[PDB]
Amino acid sequence: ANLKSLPVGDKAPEVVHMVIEVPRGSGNKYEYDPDLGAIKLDRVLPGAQFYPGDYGFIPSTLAEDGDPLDGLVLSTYPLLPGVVVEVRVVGLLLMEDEKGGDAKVIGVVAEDQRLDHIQDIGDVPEGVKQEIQHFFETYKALEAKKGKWVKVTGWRDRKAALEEVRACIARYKG
Amino acid sequence: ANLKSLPVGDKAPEVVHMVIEVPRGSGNKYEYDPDLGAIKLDRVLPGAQFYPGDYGFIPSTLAEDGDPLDGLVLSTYPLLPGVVVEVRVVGLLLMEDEKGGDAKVIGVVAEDQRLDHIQDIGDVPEGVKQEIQHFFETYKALEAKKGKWVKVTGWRDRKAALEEVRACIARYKG
Amino acid sequence: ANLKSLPVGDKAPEVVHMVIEVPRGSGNKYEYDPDLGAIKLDRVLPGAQFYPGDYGFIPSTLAEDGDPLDGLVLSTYPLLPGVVVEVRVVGLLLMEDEKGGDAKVIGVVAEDQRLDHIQDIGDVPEGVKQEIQHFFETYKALEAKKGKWVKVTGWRDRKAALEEVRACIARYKG
Amino acid sequence: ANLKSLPVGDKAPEVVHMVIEVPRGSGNKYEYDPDLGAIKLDRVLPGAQFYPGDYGFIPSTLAEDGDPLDGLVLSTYPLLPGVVVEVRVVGLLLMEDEKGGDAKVIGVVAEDQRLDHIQDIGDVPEGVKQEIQHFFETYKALEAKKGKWVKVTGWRDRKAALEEVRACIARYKG
Amino acid sequence: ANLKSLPVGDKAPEVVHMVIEVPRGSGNKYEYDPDLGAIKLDRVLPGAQFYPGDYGFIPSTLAEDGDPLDGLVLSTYPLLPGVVVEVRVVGLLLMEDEKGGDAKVIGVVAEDQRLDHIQDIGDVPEGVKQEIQHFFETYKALEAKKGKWVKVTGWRDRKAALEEVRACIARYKG
Amino acid sequence: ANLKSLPVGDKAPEVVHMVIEVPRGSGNKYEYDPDLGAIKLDRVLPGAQFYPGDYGFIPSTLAEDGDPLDGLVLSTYPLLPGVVVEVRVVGLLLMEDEKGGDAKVIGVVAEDQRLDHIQDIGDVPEGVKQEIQHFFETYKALEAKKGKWVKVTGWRDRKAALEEVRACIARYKG
Repeated sequence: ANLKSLPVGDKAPEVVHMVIEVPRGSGNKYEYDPDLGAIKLDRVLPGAQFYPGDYGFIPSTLAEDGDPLDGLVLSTYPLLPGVVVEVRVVGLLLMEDEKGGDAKVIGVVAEDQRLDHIQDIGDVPEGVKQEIQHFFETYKALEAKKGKWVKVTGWRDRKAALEEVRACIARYKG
Repeated sequence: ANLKSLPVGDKAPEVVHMVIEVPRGSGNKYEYDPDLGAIKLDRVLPGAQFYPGDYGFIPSTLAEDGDPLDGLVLSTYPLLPGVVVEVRVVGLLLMEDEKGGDAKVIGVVAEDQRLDHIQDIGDVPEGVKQEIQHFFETYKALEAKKGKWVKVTGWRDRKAALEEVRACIARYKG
Repeated sequence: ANLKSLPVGDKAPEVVHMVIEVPRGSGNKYEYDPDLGAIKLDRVLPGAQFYPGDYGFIPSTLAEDGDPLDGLVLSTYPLLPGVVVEVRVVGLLLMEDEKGGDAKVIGVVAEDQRLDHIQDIGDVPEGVKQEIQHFFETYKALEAKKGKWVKVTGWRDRKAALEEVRACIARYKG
Repeated sequence: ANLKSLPVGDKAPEVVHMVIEVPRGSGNKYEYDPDLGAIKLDRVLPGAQFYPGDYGFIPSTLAEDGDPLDGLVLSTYPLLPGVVVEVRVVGLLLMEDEKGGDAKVIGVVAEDQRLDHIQDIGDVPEGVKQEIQHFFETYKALEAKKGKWVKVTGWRDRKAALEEVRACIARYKG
Repeated sequence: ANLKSLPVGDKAPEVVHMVIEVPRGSGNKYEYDPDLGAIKLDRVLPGAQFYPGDYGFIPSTLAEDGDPLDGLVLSTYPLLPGVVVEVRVVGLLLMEDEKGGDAKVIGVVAEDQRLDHIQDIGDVPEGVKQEIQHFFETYKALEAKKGKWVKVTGWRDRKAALEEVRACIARYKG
Repeated sequence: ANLKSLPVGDKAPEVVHMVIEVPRGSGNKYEYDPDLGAIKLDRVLPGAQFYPGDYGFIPSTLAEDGDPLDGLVLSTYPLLPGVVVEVRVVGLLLMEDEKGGDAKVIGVVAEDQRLDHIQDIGDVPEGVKQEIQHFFETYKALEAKKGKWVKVTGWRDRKAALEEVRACIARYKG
């Protein structure tokens, strides 16, 4: 259709719809292209790395950067590009990249009983939070000479995330 | 498009079109959502299980339960969500679930020479039929407290299946 | 949408858009069906084989055989059916099949730094070129009794490929 | 060598050596055979299931049943049959099987920072504990007619587990 | 230990021990090396192929070619190099290779209920037998210039296979 | 046996024996333990990374650090822990780690026709060399607080590597 304009979901902002672009464990950086109306390969990560969780965007949201709000989902099994999943929001990852400031939503697959226990950011084990941060700090390292860069600023809890979700939802309506 | 309304196929009812929702070997229960027009994750199975064959529905059919007729396909290699495959009908799996009675079609990938020998239900090895039944009898066991349940009634041959296919085809035209 | 009519790309003919039908390493021969508007399974290869690279077609091109121009991509990680990737053209594989003459484009994922060194056909290692040829010469061997056949004629360099790309692009406009 | 007689480890009983027999996610039930001195396939699970964690035994221990003490490990990535890993003991799974009473040790890979947070049984999410229990209650269901059976009695904490580890260690020395 | 001298098994010749060298689905041609006492990589198949079933040898047997008797096993899930599995003998594959005449045993994993129905060669579906034959006729095709070759002579039933098993068992005792 | 004392091979130093410890694509850092005589898990890498090639050691060699000479192999398909493979030496990776100076051998699977073209370090594509270096510079980043560190010094050609191989071979004899 036009995945970027799917409804954000009825349980929003606590539980939102997310379009998965990159499965967890993948080094193939895919993206949904509204113009082509299909998933395109943006690039293959240059280092021996993979996304630490499933990556996608929240449909019908607009970040301050003009794109929908992005997020990383903790899943039991990696998802596939282009599928829609209800995600429970538990936190934010703040970072500064080439382009500017940025905040990514941290969520868990809402319909997986194995994760019912992750309700706030303090619930994501720190071994996992360190893996995520280290990913974002090195994954664009081989693309420096291409002017890409990233710095991780810090983490925020479920209350802060919901406020950002709400604001990107409003902004999209505008 | 709208996968639920694709043509059932020219060789129907003997050979029908099927939209695959869940690959064999997957614990990610996906479903096609006509309203969203995309594959959505309905849920992750709570137990350490996986679909014993590829699961999907027959487009342009309507079961007595108001949904298209569902079915399980025996394949050499697991398929992917959202692909269309011609399936040869060889039997029925009768079951009673929370909601009510139900019959699933048992089929084989029509264009795979390794399976040309499976022509009727008596051709599906019983080690395989037991695996299928045991799947449907335990997979919703951890979702009891959520009011889900299932009981397997029995198996039917290719003649019975064709009659149900024909009837759900008619009913869809209505 | 209609993947066959997506734009061929701005960097064409040197760098073109390709719709992936079969991932590298797959024995599931998928194809995009414009009529159904979905990926369908054409068949499962009968032998214990898999595509030596990702297979798909160039959108908005028309070969002399009336279909878009087909091609094989060298990738670091197998792609998925239905995704669009920018491919750098480095050569041609000429062959004669049941139906007739045929030329397939040989390309590399354009946005993968691990492959930046493959710029012409002479850059594809010959151990790899032999694997490709042997694939096309035996993969339809079990489908002879079904009147399918193939013979590999030879390889052509990036200059020849570009000329064919350009010609199938023109022809599509017609 | 003789994996059953490897040292239990210096940090025992808190951290013990474990010989992995079945990787997590596997349906191939392997076992180490001291007599043959190799990993043998005991059987393929009859249902569409897989071990919910890596399964193996503690070397140089003897349970009341005459075999070494068995255990299930929570890992980030499945292990391989025959490798030795240091496992941190956090709990016990009590069960009754055909043969008799039984207690399995629940542990986590000791050298994986992503799991440093699992220190006692109350730390294993209950969605995970339910998956484990349901596995042991249904996995031998298709082997009933072969006189196999299992009932899960309950869970015990790290203090109880250590006591059993210590006792099977002593008993082995005997 | 010395896998080549493990016991052939108590249920021999009907059910024999087999040391798996190459998992089904693998292109890595491993072999057990008695001299090194370890699994070594003999070579990577040059074509885009994989073993159609798990390959290994029967311990304590000696073929007319001076090596133990080789065989191909039909399994539900690929096995791993160096594991021992009880295999039920159902047939023979006769072939002529560079070196000479040769007969491979065709078997099924004995302890997998999904295969209990394969009791003689006539039970291996012909789509499967064609895949096996085509494998052996093309897999050494890229190694011709290295003087390797193979021709498949025909298939034999469980009675013929047992006779060969018995004879290679006797011969080993010698 | 004792993998550390296997023969280095007859074609040494040009082609050497290597015991694989970590498959390419793995995050499970295994090691052969002579004392236990088995493969043990040393640790799970803390970041979302994997070895860029298969890692192991050359048997019957002794580096200046008292351990056998280590190396990274370029393979078509990842290998398994504990298998022996003949590796063709094409270069050296010099680095400084916590402990001290270090040089790793860079090799290719000798019996894989797809790699026959990699004969010297200048033949390893630079997209690949950058991936390797970036791996070694970040993989121990989350283990800093554990006093681990690494710096990559540079690369050396096949002539330099052979000299180091020869020297570690001599030293082992001592």
